[PDB]
Amino acid sequence: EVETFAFQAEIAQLMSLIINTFYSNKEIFLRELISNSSDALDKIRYESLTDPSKLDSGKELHINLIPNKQDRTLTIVDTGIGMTKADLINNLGTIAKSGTKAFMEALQAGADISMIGQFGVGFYSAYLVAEKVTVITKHNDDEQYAWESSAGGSFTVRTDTGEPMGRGTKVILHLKEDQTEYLEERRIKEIVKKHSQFIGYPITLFVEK
Ligand SMILES: Cc1ccc(F)cc1C(N)=O
Repeated sequence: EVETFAFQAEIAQLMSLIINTFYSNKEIFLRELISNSSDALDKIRYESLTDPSKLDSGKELHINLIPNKQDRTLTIVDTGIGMTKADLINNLGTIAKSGTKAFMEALQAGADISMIGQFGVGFYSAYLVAEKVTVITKHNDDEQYAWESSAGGSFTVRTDTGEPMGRGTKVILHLKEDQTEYLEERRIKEIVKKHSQFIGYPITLFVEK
């Protein structure tokens, strides 16, 4: 059972701008997704300070980067607070409408796309490198869900019957054919060292056979 939703017009406009604007510095998508994972990990950590049972779904707080050249996917996994179904539908827990408005004004006022994270909509930078994004998520207060979009104005939400996650979020980037450099170990290592060297959670880059 799959539900299909329209993006709000402003979010569709943001995604088309990200997809259609010529901009070579695409690597910042990974910084933005790792920063989102760090924010989600901070949230479950804070909740656990006064209620340790919040970590019954998993005590480890970490970020995994999983490249798969056979599937042409880069997956960013975190054990953060996750997202409810309502969060997913509401632009993946962001204030994306007002964030997009602030971002697009900054662009005609001298800012550039690499600054997207300052406006709370860094998730959508995934579409710099991905033709399709799948988000698997599990929040303590809801069931496991799969969000997915290939842009084009719509996204889907369904209950996820896949591998149980415990708690957190998995962002699966189905990479564009010409963006496979982001599956190479040395390229991922370089980006993490350049942009994410001070993230306060272990970032583990998985290797492939
Ligand atoms: C350069 C760029 C790419 C994508 C985007 F969404 C915005 C911009 C910008 N800085 O105007």
